[PDB]
Amino acid sequence: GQPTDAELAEMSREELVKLGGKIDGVETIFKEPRWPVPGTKAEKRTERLVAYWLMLGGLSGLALLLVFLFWPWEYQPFGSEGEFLYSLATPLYGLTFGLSILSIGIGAVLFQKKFIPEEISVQDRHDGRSPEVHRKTVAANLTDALEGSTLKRRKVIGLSLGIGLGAFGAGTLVAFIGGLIKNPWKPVVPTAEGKKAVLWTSGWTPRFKGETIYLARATGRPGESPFVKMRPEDIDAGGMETVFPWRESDGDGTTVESEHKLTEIAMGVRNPVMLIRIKPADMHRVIKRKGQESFNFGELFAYTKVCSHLGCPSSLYEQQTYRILCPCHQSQFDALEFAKPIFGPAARALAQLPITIDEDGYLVANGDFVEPVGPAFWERKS
Amino acid sequence: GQPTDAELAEMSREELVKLGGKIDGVETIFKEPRWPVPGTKAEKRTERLVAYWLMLGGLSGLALLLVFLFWPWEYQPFGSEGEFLYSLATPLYGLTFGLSILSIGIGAVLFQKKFIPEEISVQDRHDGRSPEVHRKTVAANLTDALEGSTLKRRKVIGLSLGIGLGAFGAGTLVAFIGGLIKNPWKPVVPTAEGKKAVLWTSGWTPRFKGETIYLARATGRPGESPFVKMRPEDIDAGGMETVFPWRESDGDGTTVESEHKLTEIAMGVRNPVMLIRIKPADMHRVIKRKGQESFNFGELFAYTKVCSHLGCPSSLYEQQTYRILCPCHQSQFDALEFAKPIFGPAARALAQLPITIDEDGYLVANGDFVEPVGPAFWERKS
Amino acid sequence: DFAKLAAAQGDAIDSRYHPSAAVRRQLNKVFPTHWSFLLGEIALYSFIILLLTGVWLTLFFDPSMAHVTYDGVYQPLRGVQMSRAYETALDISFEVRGGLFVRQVHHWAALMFAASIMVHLARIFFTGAFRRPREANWVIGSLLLILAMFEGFFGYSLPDDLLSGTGIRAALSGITMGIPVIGTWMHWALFGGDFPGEILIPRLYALHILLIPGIILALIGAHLALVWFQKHTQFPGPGRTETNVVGVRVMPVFAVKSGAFFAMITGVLGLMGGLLTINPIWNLGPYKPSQVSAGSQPDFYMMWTDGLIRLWPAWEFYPFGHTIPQGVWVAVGMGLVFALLIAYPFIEKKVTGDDAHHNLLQRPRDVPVRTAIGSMAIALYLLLTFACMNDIIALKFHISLNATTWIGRIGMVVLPAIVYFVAYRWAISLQRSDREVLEHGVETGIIKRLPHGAYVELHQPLGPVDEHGHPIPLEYAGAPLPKRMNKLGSGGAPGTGSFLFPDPAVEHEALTEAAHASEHKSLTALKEHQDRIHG
Amino acid sequence: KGGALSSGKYAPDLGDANPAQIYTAMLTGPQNMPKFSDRQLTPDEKRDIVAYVRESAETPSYGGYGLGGFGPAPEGMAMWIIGMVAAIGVAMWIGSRA
Ligand SMILES: CC(C)=CCC/C(C)=C/CC/C(C)=C\CC/C(C)=C/CC/C(C)=C/CC/C(C)=C/CC/C(C)=C\CC/C(C)=C/CC/C(C)=C/CC1=C(C)C(=O)c2ccccc2C1=O
Ligand SMILES: CCCCCCCCCCCCCCCC(=O)O[C@H](COC(=O)CCCCCCC[C@@H](C)CCCCCCCCC)COP(=O)(O)O[C@H]1[C@H](O)[C@H](O)[C@H](O)[C@@H](O)[C@@H]1O
Ligand SMILES: CCCCCCCCCCCCCCCC(=O)O[C@H](COC(=O)CCCCCCC[C@@H](C)CCCCCCCCC)COP(=O)(O)O[C@H]1[C@H](O)[C@H](O)[C@H](O)[C@@H](O)[C@@H]1O
Ligand SMILES: CCCCCCCCCCCCCCCC(=O)O[C@H](COC(=O)CCCCCCC[C@@H](C)CCCCCCCCC)COP(=O)(O)O[C@H]1[C@H](O)[C@H](O)[C@H](O)[C@@H](O)[C@@H]1O
Ligand SMILES: CCCCCCCCCCCCCCCC(=O)O[C@H](COC(=O)CCCCCCC[C@@H](C)CCCCCCCCC)COP(=O)(O)O[C@H]1[C@H](O)[C@H](O)[C@H](O)[C@@H](O)[C@@H]1O
Ligand SMILES: CCCCCCCCCCCCCCCC(=O)O[C@H](COC(=O)CCCCCCC[C@@H](C)CCCCCCCCC)COP(=O)(O)O[C@H]1[C@H](O)[C@H](O)[C@H](O)[C@@H](O)[C@@H]1O
Ligand code: HEM
Ligand code: FES
Ligand code: FES
Repeated sequence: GQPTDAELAEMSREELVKLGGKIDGVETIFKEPRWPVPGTKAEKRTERLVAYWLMLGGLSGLALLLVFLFWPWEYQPFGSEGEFLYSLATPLYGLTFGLSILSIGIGAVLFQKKFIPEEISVQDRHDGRSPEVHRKTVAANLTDALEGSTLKRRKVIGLSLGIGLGAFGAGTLVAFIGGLIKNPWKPVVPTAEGKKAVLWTSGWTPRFKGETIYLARATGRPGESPFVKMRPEDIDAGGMETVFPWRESDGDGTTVESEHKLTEIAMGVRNPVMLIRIKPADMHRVIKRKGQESFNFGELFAYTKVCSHLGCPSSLYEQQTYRILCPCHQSQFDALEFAKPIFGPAARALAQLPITIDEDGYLVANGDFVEPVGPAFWERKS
Repeated sequence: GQPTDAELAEMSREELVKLGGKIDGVETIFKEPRWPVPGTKAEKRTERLVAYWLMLGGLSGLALLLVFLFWPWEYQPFGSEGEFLYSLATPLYGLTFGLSILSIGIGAVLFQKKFIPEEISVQDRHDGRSPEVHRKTVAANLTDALEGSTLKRRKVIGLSLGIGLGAFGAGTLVAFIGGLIKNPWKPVVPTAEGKKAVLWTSGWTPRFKGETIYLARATGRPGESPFVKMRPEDIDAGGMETVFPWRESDGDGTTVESEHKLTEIAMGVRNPVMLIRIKPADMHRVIKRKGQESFNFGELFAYTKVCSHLGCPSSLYEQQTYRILCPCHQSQFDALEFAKPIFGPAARALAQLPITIDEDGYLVANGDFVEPVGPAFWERKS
Repeated sequence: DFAKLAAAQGDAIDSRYHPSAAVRRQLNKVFPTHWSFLLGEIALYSFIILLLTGVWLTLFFDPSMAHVTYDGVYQPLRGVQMSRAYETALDISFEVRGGLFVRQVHHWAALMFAASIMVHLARIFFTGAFRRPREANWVIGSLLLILAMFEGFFGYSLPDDLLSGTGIRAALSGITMGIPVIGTWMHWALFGGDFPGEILIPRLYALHILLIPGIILALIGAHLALVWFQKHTQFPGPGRTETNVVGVRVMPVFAVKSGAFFAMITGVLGLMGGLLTINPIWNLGPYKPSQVSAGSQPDFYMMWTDGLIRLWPAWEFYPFGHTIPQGVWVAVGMGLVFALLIAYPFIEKKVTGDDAHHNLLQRPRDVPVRTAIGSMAIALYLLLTFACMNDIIALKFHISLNATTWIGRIGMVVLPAIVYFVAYRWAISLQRSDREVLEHGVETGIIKRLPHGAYVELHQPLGPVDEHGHPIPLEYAGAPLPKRMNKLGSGGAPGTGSFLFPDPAVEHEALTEAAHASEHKSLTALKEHQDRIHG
Repeated sequence: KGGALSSGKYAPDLGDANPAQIYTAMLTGPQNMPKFSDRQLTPDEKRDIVAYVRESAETPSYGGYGLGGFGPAPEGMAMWIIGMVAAIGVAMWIGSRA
């Protein structure tokens, strides 16, 4: 009821705590200690119990220091003297770490749940609808900074500052975004027609006229000749095989002008084509689609690996049912007819690459895909 | 003197502003408007003046939008139709940007200095030494959370929580730092003696025994044969020439197993060596140092390019005074005697590489440096 | 020199500043001690771990797409082309001491983060902690969930291991191209080129160290400020009216249990960061766009997204010379659900009519259609997730893969209806189960009636009793009423001695009489405060 | 580890796979797998693949329990019932209920 300035040094300490509650809004009803009877040994036993938890935390932190400094971790490659010790280097790290700080935390909260005195302190809120002084005073102060500063009486500043901040916000916003906005339909890649954009252009497209684009596999050799030229006798009946658009120009990976025309093939998304060799007992089940009747080679089909929608490689292939299955969303495609989606979230025919054999009998592409090969987007299908 | 709850809706707005000052501590003595006489045209002229500044800001923001969207920027290479327009693309960007927001800012502050009413509001502070209630109440509340929670009476928790947090802090701190701490003196690089550490090992060191380490120049060709083998007839009298430790193994840059044993030479710090060809009228001024009398080749000296202290390449060389000058701190070295610092912040002889000619007459290194070649550190000079 | 120097430095702090007012306002603030009010703290307490690990992961990770041969220690990847993001993520895994552990506890802290955000959203949804005063807090927490989801997706895609490289190809480049008008434009703005455009991984590293976690830290700061100053909500109970917060204060109790709960969350994350592998990127490969897994599934907080791709049944449109693909729908659909998850409190403020300042919570049985709409959303999430591991479910639990994605494709249409029915009537029957514990007592063991053969359950009443076999039936008050006399003071006095040896009997009498008197004093003080509120 | 396939069929785990069975598995493809022939993959390459799978399904999971081999779905389900159930259990042991 008063600030109590002179009688406060005489005031007891728990009365000062209740005075702080009263001056803040709280009352600590029922703040009683956990062990009101002294000298009992249940208190002493829970004392040494929380001491056991905190001492386990300290011992496991010291264990972290020891098994972090002094441990035979290194990537010892495989089955050898010292591989099982690396197999539980990180689990020993995590055991000591989690056990240390979890024992310290369970010790601190067991100290809260056994020795810190329980309280139910109720705090009187003042939430919602600030009193009649503060609302109207802030309203008067803001309307004095708006009405007294003589805006809303000068029309020309009131609109010219708006036009200024708006035009500068448009210029600064386009200065943020203008470095990002690339045109996807700027003609970038050289093609036989000229310069086409990137979505209508895989690496399967010819550059000038009919050039030998060999359907080369990727023998996964570390660097030296990763793309070996392909024959039809390599793939046999009921076989998926992944081909890439290698050329006679970008040869082996033994020159630095190669391995960048050559890893470009391995990094370009719309490059991989699976080379299906349908078992010839199942060539009467095939029905081709339009403009695509001669895109076989006997029983060699070349369907792309990048699927119909959302562009994952559909590198699952089922012979004896003839379904190109994708992994990312599990959308089947019919390998027999043309890669129409049998089932899945796809709705478009996965693209087919034409095949011929070269002089000397090597599998080459008979031109480009007739449709854009990757996932769908706006500018398509006309 | 009272909250004034009922008489506050009748209260005027500037009286509410002064009430907010009184309830916060402020008094707005002298808050008078800038234009107390109305209908004057000096007010109207400064109105249209700050309108001119804000309209210039809006016009220059619109100019930013125009010269950012519609401008012939691109890196047009050199002197050609369209190079001068790129030469002031970024200055036009900055002119429109800075002029726009600077005109808006000078308009807003001229609106402050011409129309917003000037005030000298004095705010009564309450700084320093919070009153007798708050100090002792917070002290009582913290000592009730320390004395009432029954720490400083339980010795075993009071030390075991300390040992727990300390051991876990040591383990977690070493888990932060332990990924960073590498041993610089782990033997890494293969050398003729065996495996030496990296500071005692440039690329000038022999790998097994005396091997031909050719003092090859760097003809700065983009990739194809960047290091051409060297003869003494190439460099002539009074000539600095930068040599690198090329070998017969890592040949031209036309293979991917090269250009990584070959750009390793161009990226290693302690590799560059200047090849001094002293004019032979000035060979009587030379005085060699210990273990280094036969490290010439007639008049070919090979001093390193990485300097004595703080490791910048000392690639400035003065014939007719014979001083290897470094650029980063301007420390001279005497090219005549041995690269002793004539003047500068260096105190150590810049290292000298031994020279012989190979069979077929090509400049090769006659071994390693006798001292560690780069900048100084702890483990040196014994 | 330990308390005198504390007093001297405290008077120095009170001399320089004047903090003690606005410190006493802080450490007398009351937080309620319900357990669910710790759940969102996990979303805080793992997030700090995500900085304390994540900063450590910044000073070893090198984002690039410059193609490097490995030439390191890991033997099944030697001489293989890899992006330098993947190469230095392999270096975090295998070179640096305790590196695989810090990146694993970082990924597990990301999982506990994006899962505790969902657990805490379930808390504040079903308990009704989002109406009138705290609806902006719901909005910034919902945006914080969105940023958590997108930022974690930028996270495990930041090394381009191909299990997540095909996740970028599916989600971030198949759906982004699959947007009708400005789809390809925002794709080629996001990547700067094609899908392995050379400035994707550094842009994700830029958005993923600072640019999204800066917004996440700003929203967590403003978010905990909205929880702090605007007082915390509470369940209604004994002494819990609309305009007070009962519980423990910050300084003696809540700070200790909050720091200890931070330490135990860090303990759970450390134990499961060591003992359990996560994202084994060396078992995975470098991202090359011609090779996939079979799983190819994202992290779980985003498995509802492309599971929604896996279940949306291939509906594409073809206007005059163009194509709307499937990926538009989920780009609508993720824009749909978020627009229902941000703007829900305004939705049911319009529907119900809750124009009142609510501070007391409502128990999730007390609000059956909102709990049932919520359980529709929970089970729809569980369906879209549990048909995103469609692949490995049909692998292990031997089901046709087509069959389980049809199970999902029908389940997202009929299982929210089933779980709405079960949830609504189950909430009403949970109401009726603790509205018969008031009209009757609390159930116990059976006595027979003496002169005839009957069987009464011997109900123990909760309030005042009348002169006969029925009490005065209490009214409901939004409280959890106890349904076991077990949880009342019945038989709750074991031996106080030890687990093996008893204490002497006078010490047992002193302890149980003191603890009984303290519990009696607790309910006495709370009951007289409750009478002080109304009387 | 295994993977799902189209209509009921599935790829099996390669852990319980004799190396000669792995070579003759890719050499003559039984059910729905392509027969990676003697000319499609050379015997150097096929010996090389069976070198990989007998030291990928045999090497231990470096750095903890291997929650399967495929990553994020077992890591999610072991986040919930191992990590998050323990987190909520700690949160209900610490806080009370009312
Ligand atoms: C609360 C609810 C979401 C209402 C919001 C309002 C609603 C109307 C907004 C619109 C939403 C509708 C239209 C579409 C649904 C889409 C969905 C909501 C996406 C948003 C993301 C987020 C909000 C998801 C919901 C929250 C989440 C499911 C709560 C967790 C469930 C419960 C309540 C927490 C306790 C569970 C805890 C104790 C562990 C128990 C163990 C059980 C088995 C965990 C279940 C489980 C889960 C939940 C996994 O995510 C998971 C992921 C990967 C592998 C396995 C699992 C798994 O087993
Ligand atoms: C976050 C706020 C979102 C606001 C979005 C709306 C604001 C749009 C303002 C941008 C206007 C245009 C800015 C200047 C651009 C311009 O002049 O547009 C030319 C041709 O476009 C056009 O007319 C079409 C313009 C219509 C814009 C379409 C895109 C709108 C949105 C939806 C795209 C999303 C962007 C934000 C999301 C990305 C997230 C990132 C984390 C590009 O031809 P190009 O030949 O590629 O030139 C290249 C140089 O531009 C380029 O910087 C340079 O890098 C060179 O690459 C150069 O080639
Ligand atoms: C600032 C506003 C916000 C919009 C932001 C983005 C808009 C930027 C427009 C700037 C360019 C305007 C036309 C010139 C740019 C240009 O020429 O291309 C267009 C590239 O614009 C696009 O990306 C998107 C729009 C396409 C034009 C019309 C789209 C709007 C209307 C038609 C759709 C609504 C009505 C239809 C149904 C609506 C929904 C459902 C009913 C169309 O692609 P495309 O038609 O495939 O042509 C190919 C050559 O690119 C390439 O060289 C060549 O190789 C060609 O073969 C071909 O591939
Ligand atoms: C910010 C707080 C600063 C506190 C600094 C003082 C705290 C020091 C705690 C660290 C103790 C040692 C941790 C474990 C380390 C250990 O076992 O020490 C071995 C041999 O060292 C030793 O005994 C000497 C240990 C004495 C430490 C000397 C360094 C102290 C300070 C001053 C260095 C500054 C660090 C902070 C500044 C850097 C700023 C960064 C932004 C390394 O042989 P090595 O063969 O290279 O093994 C490599 C794996 O260590 C390695 O992780 C792995 O990456 C492999 O490279 C592997 O080769
Ligand atoms: C936790 C405490 C905080 C300290 C953090 C760092 C201390 C880590 C010590 C761990 C290594 C223990 C020494 C044995 C391991 C070891 O040998 O590595 C030492 C590399 O330790 C160093 O960096 C600095 C200390 C080296 C010797 C002791 C330095 C202090 C004493 C000796 C001087 C103080 C008073 C002197 C004057 C007062 C000055 C006041 C500032 C010495 O190498 P070094 O002596 O140069 O021999 C080379 C082989 O390395 C290489 O293989 C081989 O090629 C050799 O030829 C040679 O190059
Ligand atoms: C204490 C001191 C510190 C020591 C470190 C402790 C940390 C553990 C790491 C230490 C190394 C142990 C990991 C071994 C290495 C390892 O990866 O663990 C494999 C996984 O295998 C299995 O599952 C069988 C294991 C069954 C045991 C119980 C399962 C664990 C449960 C509890 C996990 C809970 C998950 C959540 C349940 C969801 C709830 C649903 C309602 C088991 O290897 P193995 O059995 O021999 O053979 C594999 C073939 O399982 C494998 O099909 C074959 O394909 C090969 O991988 C082969 O190597
Ligand atoms: C906002 C909460 C965050 C979440 C949910 C999150 C999530 C993730 C995830 C899931 C990963 C993949 C880890 C792996 O599997 O290797 C990751 C990686 C990473 N995190 Fe974060 N993160 C967050 C914040 C941060 C912050 C604040 C930083 C740095 C200050 C950071 C630094 C990194 C880095 C550099 C990586 C890549 C290195 C690597 O993946 O090995 N993260 N993050
Ligand atoms: S990603 Fe393969 S079809 Fe959707
Ligand atoms: S910079 Fe060359 S001597 Fe210091």
